Amino acid sequence: ANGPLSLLQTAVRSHTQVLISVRSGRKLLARVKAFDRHCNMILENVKEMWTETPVTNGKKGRPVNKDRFISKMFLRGDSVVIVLLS
Amino acid sequence: MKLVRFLMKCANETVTIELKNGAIVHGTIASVTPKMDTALRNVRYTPKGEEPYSVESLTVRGNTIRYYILPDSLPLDTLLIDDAPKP
Amino acid sequence: VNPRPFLQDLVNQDVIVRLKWGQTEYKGRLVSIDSYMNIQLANTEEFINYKSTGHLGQVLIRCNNVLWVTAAAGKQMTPTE
Amino acid sequence: KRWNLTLPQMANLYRLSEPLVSDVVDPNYFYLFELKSFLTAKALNVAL
Amino acid sequence: MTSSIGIPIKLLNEAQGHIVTLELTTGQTYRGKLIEAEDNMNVQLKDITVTARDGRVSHLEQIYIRGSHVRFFIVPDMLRNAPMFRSRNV
Amino acid sequence: PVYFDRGFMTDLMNFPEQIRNIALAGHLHHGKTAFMDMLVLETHAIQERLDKRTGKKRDEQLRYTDVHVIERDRGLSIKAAPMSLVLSSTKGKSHLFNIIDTPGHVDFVDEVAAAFRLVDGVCLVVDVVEGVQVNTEQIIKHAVLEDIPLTLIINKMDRLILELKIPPTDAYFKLKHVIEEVNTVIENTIPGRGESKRLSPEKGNVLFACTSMGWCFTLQSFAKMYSESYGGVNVEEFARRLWGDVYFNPKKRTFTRKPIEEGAKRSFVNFVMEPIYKLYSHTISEGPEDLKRTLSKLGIFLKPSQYKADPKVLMKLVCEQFFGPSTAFVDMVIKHIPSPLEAAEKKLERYYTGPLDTKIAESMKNCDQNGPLVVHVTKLFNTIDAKSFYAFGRVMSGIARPGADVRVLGEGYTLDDEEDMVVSRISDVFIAETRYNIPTDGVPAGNFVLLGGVDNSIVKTATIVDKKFDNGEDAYVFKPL
Amino acid sequence: RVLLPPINFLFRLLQQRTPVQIWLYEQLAIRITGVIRGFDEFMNLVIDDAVEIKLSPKTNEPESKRPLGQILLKGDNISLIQALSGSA
Amino acid sequence: MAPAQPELKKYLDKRLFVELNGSRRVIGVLRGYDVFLNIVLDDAVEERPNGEKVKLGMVTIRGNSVVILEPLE
Amino acid sequence: YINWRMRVTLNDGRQMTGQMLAFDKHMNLVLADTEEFRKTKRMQAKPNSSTTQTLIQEEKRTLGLTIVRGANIIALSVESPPP
Amino acid sequence: TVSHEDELFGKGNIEEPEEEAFVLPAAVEPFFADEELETEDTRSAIELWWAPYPFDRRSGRMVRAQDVPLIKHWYLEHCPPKQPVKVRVSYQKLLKT
Ligand SMILES: Nc1nc2c(ncn2[C@@H]2O[C@H](COP(=O)(O)OP(=O)(O)OP(=O)(O)O)[C@@H](O)[C@H]2O)c(=O)[nH]1
Ligand SMILES: [Mg+2]
Repeated sequence: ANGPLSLLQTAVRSHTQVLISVRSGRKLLARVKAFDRHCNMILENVKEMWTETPVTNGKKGRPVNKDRFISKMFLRGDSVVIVLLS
Repeated sequence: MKLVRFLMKCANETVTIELKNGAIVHGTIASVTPKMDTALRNVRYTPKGEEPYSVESLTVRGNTIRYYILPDSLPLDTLLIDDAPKP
Repeated sequence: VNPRPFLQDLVNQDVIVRLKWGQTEYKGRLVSIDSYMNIQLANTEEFINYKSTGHLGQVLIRCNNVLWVTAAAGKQMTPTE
Repeated sequence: KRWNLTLPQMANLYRLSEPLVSDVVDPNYFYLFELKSFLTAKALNVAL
Repeated sequence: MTSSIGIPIKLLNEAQGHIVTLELTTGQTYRGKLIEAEDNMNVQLKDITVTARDGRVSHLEQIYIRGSHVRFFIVPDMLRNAPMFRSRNV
Repeated sequence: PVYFDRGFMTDLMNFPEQIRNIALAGHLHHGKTAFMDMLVLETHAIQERLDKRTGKKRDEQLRYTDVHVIERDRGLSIKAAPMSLVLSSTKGKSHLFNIIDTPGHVDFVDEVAAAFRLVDGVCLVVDVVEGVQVNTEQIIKHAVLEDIPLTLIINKMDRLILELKIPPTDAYFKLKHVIEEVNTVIENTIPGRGESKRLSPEKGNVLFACTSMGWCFTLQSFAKMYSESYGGVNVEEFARRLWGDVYFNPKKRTFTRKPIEEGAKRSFVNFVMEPIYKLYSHTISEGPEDLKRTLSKLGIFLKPSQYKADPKVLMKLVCEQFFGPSTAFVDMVIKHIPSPLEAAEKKLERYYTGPLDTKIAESMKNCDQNGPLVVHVTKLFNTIDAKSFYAFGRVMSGIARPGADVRVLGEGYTLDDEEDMVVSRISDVFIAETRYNIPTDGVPAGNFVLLGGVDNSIVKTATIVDKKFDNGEDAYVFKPL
Repeated sequence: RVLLPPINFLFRLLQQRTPVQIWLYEQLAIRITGVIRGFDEFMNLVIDDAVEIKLSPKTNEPESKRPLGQILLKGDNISLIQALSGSA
Repeated sequence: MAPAQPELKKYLDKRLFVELNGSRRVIGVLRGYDVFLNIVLDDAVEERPNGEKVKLGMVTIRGNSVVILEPLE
Repeated sequence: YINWRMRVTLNDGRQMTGQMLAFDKHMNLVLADTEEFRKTKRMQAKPNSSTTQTLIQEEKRTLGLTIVRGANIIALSVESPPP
Repeated sequence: TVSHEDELFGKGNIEEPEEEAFVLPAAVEPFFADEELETEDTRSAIELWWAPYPFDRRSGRMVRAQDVPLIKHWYLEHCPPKQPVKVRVSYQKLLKT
């Protein structure tokens, strides 16, 4: 309501896209469907991208950004580095 | 509102579990604890790059999970009703 | 100065968020704070390794991923020699 | 077939029974005046 | 709702005075006589022969180890037959 | 049926760190057999068959270790009575207690003396009403002169509430009078050395018990239950501030020597005796609804059919809900009475006739399980048909095993005179519980043993050693009683 | 013998205005030097005149100085607090 | 239930060895503790893997940084 | 599910199998007759083949009665019914 | 040689030393502090505690009317002093029965 989590409520009240950086080094782009005080959120229309360096024949290749589309998302709170309300 | 009750309401669903260390679990949910640990059946487990193995049941303890992928046919809006009593 | 009044005195003013990994800092205006002192902060712009990485906007920062937060009243964040 | 009574009821019944209730509290009152000693004296053909 | 001490912590309280072997998450292994134990798994030991994965064999006396930094104890077999493992019929 | 595992108890004998060998001694009818009854009813599932009992027989004391027909008919103990029980401490660690219940009549004090040879410590049971009596003085004097560690059990506390009907301050003065009487006799036995062997509740070697209602506590356990009920309380400091001329000031919350606050009570009266007095008064004085609410205010909950029980049965249920098990007695014996190692060193110093620098004396000093067998037999118990005797003694070295070739050595055995010696054969090992015998294939060092087939050469006491010591060594006898 | 609570030590540092040295939580080369301004029951440290010290990875000498000023440091990152006894 | 005080009563006025995460060592006489075992010491000396001594004075150590205690005597 | 014979995955990838006896609210397991199972990815290079064989070799250890903390548990798996 | 009171305070202090100054937590109260030591039914409760059977009970089974001997304890107890010979002989014959 009046705390920081209200922006997630503002994410609920507007259904806007949100960019989430996670402690695994990956990034999420999703619309916030539900949240709580414990920052456990449920998301819809989810597109998750990350960066990996493929090692081909023992040589470290260039970093490639790839992605995956997930319809329904249950992201757990403590792994989130940071949340950006776009 | 606590999301553990929403974990209670989404039982008997074939989900995919991504853990805090990196292993992947998949299968249909048997039950979930009020401390958000969950026991699951018809389990396939993939570790970091070695061969996956399938077991009939697996009780994964929830402080080491990263996230879930639920079935896309799950009616989230029907589960969003608050059945807990008002204090 | 007690910590909760200290961060209550830094509401809606120029603040630096020194995060906990990756050598990341944020510059902006501390909008709101709870009893767990999570951060809702607006007009965020982000530096990594003391070089600019860019503006983001309205940002929720969880306090467990943060080294510390300070006031930015006339403070330069270039690496001093 | 079964009874249970409260403290005021048992107190009242005990107070009403004082013509016909024993006032002996110590079992040591019955030293050598009990069934075992009577049977022992019967065995020895003596009388307490 | 009084905080009932768990059966594992009860078994750890049974294990004091015996010889236990502790494996920590910080890499150390101790074999020693468990002198003192707490409800939050802080343990004071005596004999403590030391064994790590890098081969740190050493011997010394008296140690305090906190319960957050440990992985698991190994306790004698006879403690399996403790009275806590028999179901009290209620 | 018992509430522990007998295999677990046999595992517990292979550990002479946590074993305690104690004798319960005191004046006639002061409550030693009732203390044993409390421990038995804690450890044995026999309350079910005691509740199937009607008439005057259901009002009888259990008296588990009184098994002689003389003991049953006379209503007093005439023989020593051993048991081995698994008892839990406050922290939850189970220990093996080997406890001998001695008689309290003066004529049978020799049995006490036999028990005093085999035990590491003596729990002296003193009735709070009669206080120290002539047999209490005799037992105190003998246990002090033989340098046996001593603890105090003040029994029959309910009398102070139910028989004397004195206020709790005067109950404190009666308790302090009995404690100082015990300490006076201890000091009169050894003049000048009574400070080292002093019994006082703040030292933790004094236990307050009511054995008819089956409860006991120390000041440490009562401060412990205060800490359990509230939290943040330091048990040892609160316990040592619960005795003496120490008064609690409730607005200042401070313990002083004089009542600097108006209406301040003594700390032992304020925190201990008045809760017990109020517990007794409200249990026996209130109806089922008032008692149910009163006990619910302290978290004490009985079964709904038990609130209309008879006042003695109801009082026993309320007491076992309030005080709990006998963990305070276990704590007192663990803290103030030595293991068989220390008491074995003292025993070999005091009652052994051979040299102490030899290998068998080192096996007896260290309570070595793998050494050669040495047992000091001081008691003989007749069988059910009374044709033969079992030899009751203490395995001090080796393991007593069935079918073992042994030499029984009489009191007159020496090196130059091997006349008083008989080669005999151990047939079956027993753990004695004084109403049943647990058949065992082994009892290690520092424990109590009941052997069969080695009784014939024993007159009063004996020393049972192996047929041959593997180091080629001569054997000696223990001193007579 | 009298016990010293750590919160009593922090209060003594606050009333004495003694500068302190704070190690970061398994950042072995990174410390904070500053005079204490405030603390709470979670020992979150409001610090004044604080400078960040980065130690050398080879011999652990101070390499860089980063003056930062007044900082509320989170309580979960303190490893050790050294009372810097000034030469008076 | 609130956490009880840890059993550090034997270690009062004793020179102790403290092994901390990051393999740090702190050698110093004990001064006091709390119900969480944040530990305050006097005459503190820091020890690194190279084997040198650092003087600290009297210090405090966070409980979660505390891994191992060890009595020298 | 008390006394059911179970296998436990440890934080460092190790396995802890055997007869479980107890558990509490913190998911700490009392586990009897325990066998610790360790996996190491060895590069077994044969003298005749240039390709180093990648094999996850298995090594055993016995412990007996064990007590594992819930802060280092990952997952709980069924091994076998009690014998 | 040293007292328990002259170990807690110190000789004639009549106070805990303020450097140690042990204080209980404010929540700590005696177990039945609000409740009274007695009740108006407590004298009767203790009096009934020592009453002969069945008056020391509060529950039981009902017996036949002819199974209640009202005056049996008269001749199970010692006879009163200064009886006639006939009364004493009757007491002894009821004892014999
Ligand atoms: N009021 C009261 N009476 C008790 C208590 N404990 C035991 N008694 C009574 O005191 C008598 C003691 O008998 P025992 O149990 O044989 O006492 P003892 O200590 O073994 O004495 P000995 O027979 O000489 O061995 C019994 O008749 C009990 O009814 C008690 O806690 N309170
Ligand atoms: Mg007896």
